Amino acid sequence: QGRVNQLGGVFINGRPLPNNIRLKIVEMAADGIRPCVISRQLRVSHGCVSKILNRYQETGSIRPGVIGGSKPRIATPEIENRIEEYKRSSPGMFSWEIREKLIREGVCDRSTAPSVSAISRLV
DNA sequence: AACGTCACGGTTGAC
DNA sequence: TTGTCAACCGTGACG
Repeated sequence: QGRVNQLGGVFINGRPLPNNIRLKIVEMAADGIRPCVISRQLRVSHGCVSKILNRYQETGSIRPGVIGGSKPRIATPEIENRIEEYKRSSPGMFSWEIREKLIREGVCDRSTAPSVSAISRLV
């Protein structure tokens, strides 16, 4: 649902500014226009202008960050939780040792056991 | 008067 | 299939 900000600029709460506006903020910055002017001219909150400008400097892109989705779980299951729970053995507790404890405890099978390398990555 | 930073109420999508 | 949840969003306000 489209809404209006204090400066009279249209925006959708939760969603990124449309590309046409993002593109314009950057064009203006390249023209030597001060950020505060871009704010009043385009009617975008200055906090937003600042963000988009700082991001263009870091990433070199107009496009917004990646929204939504689940981080890839290569080392999937509650197993990950069990590996963190092994915070009592922690120091000295080798990567391969963890794999063995995961098997005799019941949480993991011999066929479905994570490689010690993967556990190193997770730990 | 300019602008860096962040809580807030919000939406999204990979698994 | 439907739902969970951590990633991001822009505004508005503070310093």
